[PDB]
Amino acid sequence: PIVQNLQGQMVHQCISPRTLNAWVKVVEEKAFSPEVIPMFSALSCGATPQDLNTMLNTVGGHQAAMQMLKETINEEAAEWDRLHPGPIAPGQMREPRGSDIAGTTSTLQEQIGWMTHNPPIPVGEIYKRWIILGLNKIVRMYSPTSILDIRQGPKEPFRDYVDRFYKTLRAEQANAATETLLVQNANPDCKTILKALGPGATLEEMMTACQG
Amino acid sequence: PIVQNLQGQMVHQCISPRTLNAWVKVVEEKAFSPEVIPMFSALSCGATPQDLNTMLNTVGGHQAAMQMLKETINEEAAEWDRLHPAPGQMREPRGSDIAGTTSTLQEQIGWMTHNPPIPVGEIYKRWIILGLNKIVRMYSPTSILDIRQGPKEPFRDYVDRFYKTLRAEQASQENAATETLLVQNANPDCKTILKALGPGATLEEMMTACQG
Amino acid sequence: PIVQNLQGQMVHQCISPRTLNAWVKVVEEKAFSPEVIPMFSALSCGATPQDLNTMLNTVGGHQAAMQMLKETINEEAAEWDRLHPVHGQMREPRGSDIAGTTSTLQEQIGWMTHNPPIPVGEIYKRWIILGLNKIVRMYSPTSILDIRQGPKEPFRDYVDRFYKTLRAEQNAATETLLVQNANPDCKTILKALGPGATLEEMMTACQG
Amino acid sequence: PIVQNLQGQMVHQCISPRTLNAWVKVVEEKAFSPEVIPMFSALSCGATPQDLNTMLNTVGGHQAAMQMLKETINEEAAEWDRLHPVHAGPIAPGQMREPRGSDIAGTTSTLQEQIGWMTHNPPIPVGEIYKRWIILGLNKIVRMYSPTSILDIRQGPKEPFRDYVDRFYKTLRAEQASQEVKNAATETLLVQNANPDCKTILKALGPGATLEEMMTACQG
Amino acid sequence: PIVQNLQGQMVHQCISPRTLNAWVKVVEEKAFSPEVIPMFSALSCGATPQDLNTMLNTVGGHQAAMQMLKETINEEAAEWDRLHPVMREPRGSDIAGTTSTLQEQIGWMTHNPPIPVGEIYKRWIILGLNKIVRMYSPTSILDIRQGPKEPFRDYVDRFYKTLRAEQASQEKNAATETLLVQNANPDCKTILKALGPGATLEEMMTACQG
Amino acid sequence: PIVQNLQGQMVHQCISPRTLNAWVKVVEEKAFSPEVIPMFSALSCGATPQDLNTMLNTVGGHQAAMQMLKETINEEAAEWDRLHPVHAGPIAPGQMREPRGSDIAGTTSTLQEQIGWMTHNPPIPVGEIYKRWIILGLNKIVRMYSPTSILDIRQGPKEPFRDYVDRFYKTLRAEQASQENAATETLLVQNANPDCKTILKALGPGATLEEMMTACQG
Ligand SMILES: O=C(Cc1c[nH]c2ccc(O)cc12)N[C@@H](Cc1cc(F)cc(F)c1)c1ncccc1-c1ccc(Cl)cc1
Ligand SMILES: O=C(Cc1c[nH]c2ccc(O)cc12)N[C@@H](Cc1cc(F)cc(F)c1)c1ncccc1-c1ccc(Cl)cc1
Ligand SMILES: O=C(Cc1c[nH]c2ccc(O)cc12)N[C@@H](Cc1cc(F)cc(F)c1)c1ncccc1-c1ccc(Cl)cc1
Ligand SMILES: O=C(Cc1c[nH]c2ccc(O)cc12)N[C@@H](Cc1cc(F)cc(F)c1)c1ncccc1-c1ccc(Cl)cc1
Ligand SMILES: O=C(Cc1c[nH]c2ccc(O)cc12)N[C@@H](Cc1cc(F)cc(F)c1)c1ncccc1-c1ccc(Cl)cc1
Ligand SMILES: O=C(Cc1c[nH]c2ccc(O)cc12)N[C@@H](Cc1cc(F)cc(F)c1)c1ncccc1-c1ccc(Cl)cc1
Repeated sequence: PIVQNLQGQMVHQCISPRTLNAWVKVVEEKAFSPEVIPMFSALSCGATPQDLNTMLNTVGGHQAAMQMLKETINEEAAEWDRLHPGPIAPGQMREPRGSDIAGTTSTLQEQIGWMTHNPPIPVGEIYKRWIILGLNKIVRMYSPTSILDIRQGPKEPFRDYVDRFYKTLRAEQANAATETLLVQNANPDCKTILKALGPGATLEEMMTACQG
Repeated sequence: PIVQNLQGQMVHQCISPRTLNAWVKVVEEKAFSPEVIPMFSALSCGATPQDLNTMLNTVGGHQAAMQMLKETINEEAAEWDRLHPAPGQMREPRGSDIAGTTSTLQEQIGWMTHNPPIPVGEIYKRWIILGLNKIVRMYSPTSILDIRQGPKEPFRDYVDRFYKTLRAEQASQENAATETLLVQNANPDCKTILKALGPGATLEEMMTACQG
Repeated sequence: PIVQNLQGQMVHQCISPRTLNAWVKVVEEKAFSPEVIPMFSALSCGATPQDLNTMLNTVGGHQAAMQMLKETINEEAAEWDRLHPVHGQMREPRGSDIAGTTSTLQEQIGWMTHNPPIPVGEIYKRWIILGLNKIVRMYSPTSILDIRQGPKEPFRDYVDRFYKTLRAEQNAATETLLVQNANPDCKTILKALGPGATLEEMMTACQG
Repeated sequence: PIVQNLQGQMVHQCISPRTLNAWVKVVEEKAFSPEVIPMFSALSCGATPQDLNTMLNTVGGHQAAMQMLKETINEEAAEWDRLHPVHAGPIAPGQMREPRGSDIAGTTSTLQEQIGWMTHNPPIPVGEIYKRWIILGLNKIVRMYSPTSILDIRQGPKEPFRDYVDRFYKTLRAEQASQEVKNAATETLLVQNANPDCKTILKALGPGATLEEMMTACQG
Repeated sequence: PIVQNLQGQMVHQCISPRTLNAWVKVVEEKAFSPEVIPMFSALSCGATPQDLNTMLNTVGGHQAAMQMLKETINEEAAEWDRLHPVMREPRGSDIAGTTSTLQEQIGWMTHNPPIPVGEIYKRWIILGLNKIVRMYSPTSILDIRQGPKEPFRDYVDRFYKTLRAEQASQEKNAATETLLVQNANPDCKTILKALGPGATLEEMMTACQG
Repeated sequence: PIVQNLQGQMVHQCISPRTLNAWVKVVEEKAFSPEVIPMFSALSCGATPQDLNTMLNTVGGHQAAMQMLKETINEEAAEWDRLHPVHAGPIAPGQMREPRGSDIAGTTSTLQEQIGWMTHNPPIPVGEIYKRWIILGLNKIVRMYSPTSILDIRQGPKEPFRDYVDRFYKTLRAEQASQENAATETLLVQNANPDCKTILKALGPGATLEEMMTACQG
C-alpha cells in the first residue's frame, strides 16, 4: 500500500504479514457472508492494484467465486476502455487502460506513479470498486434463502426471526416493502400484535411488543 | 482515524487490522453485554465517520440490533438537521454527512481538521453509543427486581449478578434505592445482618458482614 | 495516555488495543490476586483519567468490586475537595475533575501538560490503587493467623501460602507468627536455630 | 529486506520473527498448494537474496522439492551468465562489480554486495531477479504436488455444482501456474464433466453462458 | 525503560505489555530453572529500579522465593551504604527503589558520568535469583551417576544441567572433568580413561556412543 | 542488537521478547535439526556478543551439546588470539582496543565495548565473528545428533520415489550440516528399489531430479 511517511510524503510499503493472514482467515472462517466485503475494503486501505491481486491470490479455496470475480473485473475493464479510451510529456504519465487498472499489464512503478501524481489517478480505488462489485454478486449467490422465504417459526422468538430477515436482506441488497414483508411473515400470533400496534411503528417498538 | 504526525499535523491513518479483529472478537464473545460499549469507544479513538461505519459493517449477526441502531442514527441525524437549519463560508455537514452516507472521506477530514473544527467523528460516535445503549437495555435478559440471593449463594456472587444486571438495565448510567432493593432481595440470614448494620453502610462493610 | 514525541513535547495517544486486551485478560485470569494491582499500574502508564475510566469500564464481571471501587473513589474525591477549598490564574481540578466525571479530555491534558503539571492521571490512579487494595484484602480467602503448616506439608509450601496471604492483607511479628504456626517438627528445628536466622536458613533447616 | 526509511532512503532491515514464522506455518499447513506462491512473494517483499535463502532454509521437510528448486535455480543462473557475462578488470570508483548468476542466488555474494546492488543508482534488483527464479522452481513443485488432471475432475451425482467448480478451478490453477488464461475449451470441459442433472440444465441455457448464470441455473 | 530514541537521545518509555506478559509466562512455565535468570536479564534491558520492582511484583506465586530475594536485596543495599559512607549519590534504598522517585532514578542514570542504578539493582536481583535457583535445585552434582543402560549423551545432559543449577551458571574445570568420568558406568569409564587426558567432550561422546 | 536509526546511525536496541520466545520455541520443537541453524542466524541478525550469549543461555536442556559448543568457541577464540595478537601500549585517540577471543565471545568485554567495535569506522564485526564460531559448533552438533547415515537410507518396497528422496536429502542435510554432486547422485540410484533403479539407468546420463521422479511417478 501507499501510506504516509512523516515528511507528509507518499511512500510505498510492503503488505504486512498481519494483514495477509487477517484476510486469509476472514475468508476461511466467514466464506462470503456479507460482512466479508467491508473487511476486504478495510484491509486493503491504500492498496495498489498489485496489493489487491496479492490479496485475491492468497485465497486458497472458493475458486468458483474467484473465476466469477475475474469475469466481473473484465466486464468493468471493458467499460473503462470505452469511457476513457504514445508520447508522454516530461514529469507526467501514460493514461491507464482497463488492464492497467487491474494490474495485468501494468507495473508497480506505473501504479505508484499514478497514485502519487500531483494530478492523481487512484487506480487502486478504481480497481477496488470493480472488485467490490463482483464480491457483491458472490455474496448474493452464496445466500441460501430468498427474502421471501424467511418466515418466523411457531415457537421462534421475534428477535431471532428479525435477525435472519435482515441478514438475508443484507446479502440480497449487496423501505415499505421490507416492513410489510417483515410483518407479513411473522408467526400468526406475533403477526396480529404487529397489526394491532398500527403502522409506522419503529422496529424497537415491534420487538418489545412481540417479546411475549 | 486521525492521528498526530511527528510534523505536528493531523494526518489520516488506515484502521489497523489488530483493531478490526479486536472489535469483531468482542462482539462475537460478548454480544451486547454492557462492557462492549466502552470497548467500542476505545477501539474507535480518533475515528472518522467512515471508520465507524467500517466497524459497524464488520458485525456478522445481530442484524436486528443493527437495524435498530440505524433507526436511532436516522433519528439523531433528523434532529441534528432541525437544530442546524459570506465569501469563503464553509459548507457545514448535515445529519447524513456526519453519519457518512452523503459525505466522502476527504470531506470528513476537512471538517475534523478545520480551524475551527467540526468533529463529525465524535458527533457520529455519540449517536452510535446512544443506539448501542438502547440495544444493551433491550438485550438485558433479567429485570433488576428478579435478582434474588439464593439460600446457599455467597453474598458476593449475589451482588455481582445484581450490579451487572443494573448495568445492563441502565446501560452503564448512574442511589440508596438500589441499596434497598439489594438488601430486600438478600436471603433471610444476610438480610438480618444487613438490617443490624444500620443505614448508610458501605458496600465493603455489607459484604464483610455477610461472609460467614 | 500521554507520551512524548520526537520534539520533546508531551503528546496524547489513543489507548492501544493490546493494552486494553491485556488488562481484560488479567482480570479474567487472576481475579483479584494481589499481583493484579502492579499489573494495573504498569498497563496504565501515563494514562489520563479518561483512559483509567476506560480500563475500569472494560471489566465485565466483578461488578461488586467495581461498585466498591466507585465508593472508594468517591471518598477520595470528597477528601480532595476538603483539602482544596475554593478561595492569569489557572483553574485547579475538583475531585470530580480528577475522577473524570466532570472534566473533558482537553482539560485533563491541559492539567497534565501544564508547567508545572497537575498530574490528575497519577492522582486518580492513586485513588484507584487504594480501592484495589481493599478489594484484594476483601478477596483474600483466609486470615494470616489461620495459615498453618500441615503435618505432611513441605515447609516451602507453607511459606509460599503464608507470604501470599500476607501480601493480600498488606517485621518481627511476622517472623514470630511464621515459626509459631509451623508444625511441631519444623517448629522445634526453627526455635533451635535461635534469633537472627534468615528465611533461607529456616527453609534449609526444614527442607527434609 | 530493504525498506524505505523515514528519511526516505533504502536501508537494510533484519527479517522479522513474524515474517519468518509466517512462512514456516504456510508450508506446514498448506504444503505446496498454488496459493503458497503468492504468499511466498508477499512475505518476501523487498527481500535480499540472503533473505530468500533464509526463507527457503527454514523448510524442514519437502527436501525432494527443495533439491528440485536448487536445480531450477542453477539453470536460471547459468542462463544469466550466458546473457550477462562479467567484464573482467577493475571496478570504477563508486560502481559495483557486475553480478554473476551465483551472486544473484546469494552463494558467492555478501550481504554488503547485495545491498549495494539493490540500492544503486540505477538499482540492479538482485533480490527481484532471484525471486523470479525461485517462483519458476516453485511453479514446478506446485504441479508435482497436484497430480490429479483437470480431465479427471467430474461432478459427483449429488455433489453441489459450486463444490464441483471449486475443485475444477483449483486443479486448473495448479496446472497453469496461476496464469490468467482465457480459453473456451476449458469452459466447455467444465460443462462436459458436470453430472447428468446439471449438464441437462446447462445445455438448456445455450452456448456462451457466464459462470454466474451457470451456477445460478444449477443452484438446486 | 531508558532506551535510545530515534534522535540519538536516551528517553524514558513505559514498560511494554508484551514484556510484562513474557516475564509472567516464563516464571509460570519454568519456575526457577537456571535459564530463567538470563531471560529476566534480557527482558529487563534498560530497566529503571521502578521497572525492576514492577517485574518482580507481577510474580503471583513463589512468595517464599520472593521474600528471600528481598532479604538478599537488603543485604546488598546495606553493603552499598557501608562502602559508600557519607551531587547526592544514591543510597542502597534509592537503588532498590524504596526511597527514590522515578525522576531521581532517571537523574542518576542519565547524568554524566552516569550512576547506573538500574544495572546495580539488576545485579542485586540476579545475585538473589542465583541463590534461589541453587536452593531449589533437586540434586547435588555428586549424585549424578550414569545408568547402566543410560546412553552417555543422556548422562552428560543431566550432569551439566545439574551443574548449571549448582554453580548458578558460572564457569572446563578439572574437578568437573574428573567427576564426569568418575561417575560414568564402568564400561564407558574404561573407554574414557583409555582416551587419556585432555580429551574433548566430542571425543568422549563419540567413543561411548554405543 | 545494532540497528539503524533515523539519523543514519547504528544504535543499540534491546533484544525483543518476540525474538527470544521464537528462539526458545524452535529449540523446544525441533531440537538440533539442520533447519534450526539458519533460524538461529536469522533471529540473531545484528546481534552483539551479549545478545548471542543471551540466546544460548535461554536453552534449558541439551546441556551436553551446549558444553560442546563452549569447547568449539574456546578453540576458535584461541585461534583468533594466535592470528590476531593484541599489541601492548596505550590505545590511540579515537580508536578501540584490539579485541581478543574472549572479547569476541563476550566473556571479557562490556556491552559498550562491543558496541564500540561494531559501530566503529571501519567496523570490527565482533558479533558476526562470534556468530560464525557458534554456527561452527552447532553444525558439529547437528552431525552428532543425526540418527541415520546417508548410506543406510534405502528405498522401501512399495514406498513412492518422492518419499525416498525426501528422506534421502533430509538425512544428507544433517550429515553435511546444510552444506552443499555425482557422489550423492549415484548413492541415490544405488539405494533405490530394483523397479525404479532399472528405469533410472535407462533415463541416461546426468538426468535432472525432475526427470527422475517423473520416470518413477508410479
Ligand atoms: O447499511 C450498511 C450495510 C448494511 C448492514 N446491515 C445491513 C442489512 C441490510 C442492508 O440492506 C444493508 C446493511 N452499512 C452502514 C453502517 C452500519 C452498519 C450496521 F450494521 C449498523 C449501522 F447502524 C450502520 C453504512 N455503510 C456505509 C456508508 C453508510 C452507512 C450508513 C447507513 C445508514 C445509516 Cl443510518 C448510517 C450509516
Ligand atoms: O460508572 C461507570 C459505568 C459502570 C460500570 N459498572 C456499572 C454498574 C452499574 C451502573 O449503573 C453503571 C456502571 N463507569 C465509570 C468508571 C468506573 C467503572 C468501574 F467499573 C469502577 C469504577 F470505580 C469506575 C465512569 N465512566 C465514565 C466517566 C466517569 C466514570 C466514573 C463514575 C463514578 C466514579 Cl466514582 C468514577 C468514575
Ligand atoms: O543449500 C542450502 C542448505 C540445504 C537445504 N537443504 C539441504 C539438503 C541437503 C544439503 O546438503 C544442504 C541443504 N541452502 C541454500 C538455500 C536453499 C534451500 C532450499 F531448501 C532450496 C533451495 F533452492 C535453496 C543456500 N543457503 C545459503 C547460501 C546459498 C544457498 C544456495 C544453494 C544452492 C542454490 Cl541453487 C541457491 C542457494
Ligand atoms: O489469476 C490469478 C491467479 C489465479 C487465481 N485462481 C486461478 C485459477 C486458474 C488460473 O489459471 C489462475 C488463477 N490472479 C490474478 C488476481 C485474481 C485472483 C483471484 F483469485 C480472483 C481475481 F478476480 C483476480 C492476477 N494476478 C496477477 C496479475 C493480474 C491478475 C488478474 C487476472 C485477471 C483479472 Cl480479471 C484481474 C487480475
Ligand atoms: O514489596 C513488594 C510487594 C510485595 C511482594 N510480595 C509481598 C509479600 C508480602 C507483602 O506484605 C508485600 C509483598 N514489592 C517490592 C518489589 C519486590 C517484589 C518481590 F516479589 C520481590 C522483591 F525482592 C521485590 C517493591 N515494590 C515497590 C517499591 C519497593 C519495593 C521493594 C521492597 C523491598 C525490597 Cl528489599 C526491594 C524493593
Ligand atoms: O556459561 C554460560 C552459562 C551456562 C550455560 N550452561 C551451563 C552449564 C553449566 C554451567 O556451570 C554454566 C552454564 N553462558 C555463556 C553462554 C553460552 C551458553 C551455552 F549454553 C552455550 C555456549 F556455548 C555459551 C556465557 N554467558 C555470559 C557471558 C559469557 C558466556 C560464555 C561462556 C563461555 C563461552 Cl565458551 C562463551 C560464552
